[PDB]
Amino acid sequence: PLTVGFSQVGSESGWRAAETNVAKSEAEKRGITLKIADGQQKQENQIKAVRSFVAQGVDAIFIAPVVATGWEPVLKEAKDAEIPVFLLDRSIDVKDKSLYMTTVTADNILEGKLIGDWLVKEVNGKPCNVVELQGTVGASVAIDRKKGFAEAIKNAPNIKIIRSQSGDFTRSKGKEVMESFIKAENNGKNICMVYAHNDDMVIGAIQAIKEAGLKPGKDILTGSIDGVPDIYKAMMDGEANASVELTPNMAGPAFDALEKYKKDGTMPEKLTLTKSTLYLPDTAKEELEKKKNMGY
Ligand SMILES: OC[C@@H](O)[C@@H]1O[C@@H](O)C(O)[C@H]1O
Repeated sequence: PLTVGFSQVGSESGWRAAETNVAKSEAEKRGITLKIADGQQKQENQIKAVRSFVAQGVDAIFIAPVVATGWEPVLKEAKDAEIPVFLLDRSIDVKDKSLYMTTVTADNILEGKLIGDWLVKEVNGKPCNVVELQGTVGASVAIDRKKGFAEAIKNAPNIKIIRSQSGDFTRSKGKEVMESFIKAENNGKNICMVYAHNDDMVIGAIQAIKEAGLKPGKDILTGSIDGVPDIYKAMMDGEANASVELTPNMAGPAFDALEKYKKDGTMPEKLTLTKSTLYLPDTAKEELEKKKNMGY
């Protein structure tokens, strides 16, 4: 029997809730005992959880690292204990890449690029002021999604990012920050598009846009990432424009790699990429139907 300790970031978004659900169902069908620690969005809580898993002598540790920095000490402890570590859905910045087995993740630069490329085509040379709702400060995915979008719009100077602040990857903070952007930009009239690093923040933004008396999806376009059910519902109501799907099944490939490793010492590739796909309202109904069956 295998026991895996998973240090989870928390439950800040519908996507992460689905990731947790899928981690559980994946573990269950594989006969793996999965212990999930909830970090409540704090790195030090995650480090404490990892230390507990090491002390307990679990067979493997999964970590969704809330931010990219500060993991060397605890990863050295896990390595000294000979407990393999698998990173899910965010990445870390360490010199010693042998401190973990693999990172299962999307290409988050690509995710940002997909939204940026879409926007360039959508506005077709016309002026477009963008407001950006970033993810958690220091999260690899926020850094990368910012970069991908920025690079995609570079040759379209008609597009300008005029506001950018973290919305903590939550609906509530996304709404709060969007409200501040709207008030700072002529009741939202000087805003063409909101780019949110996740769907949840943009769903909060959609509320703020409506409450300001504007039409989300028309007066202010939306581009975001995850493909949570509620973004497709928003698309079907005409209130959201573009979203990049992110599989909630980050745990599956990690379990695959773990099982192979425990069976005969087969090491995984250092980067295990999941597939990213842009979805627009024309496929929203079909994608929404695929979702209650994807962990949501
Ligand atoms: O890999 C994705 C990731 O780490 C992000 O965390 C969640 O907040 C969320 O919705 C999201 O896209």
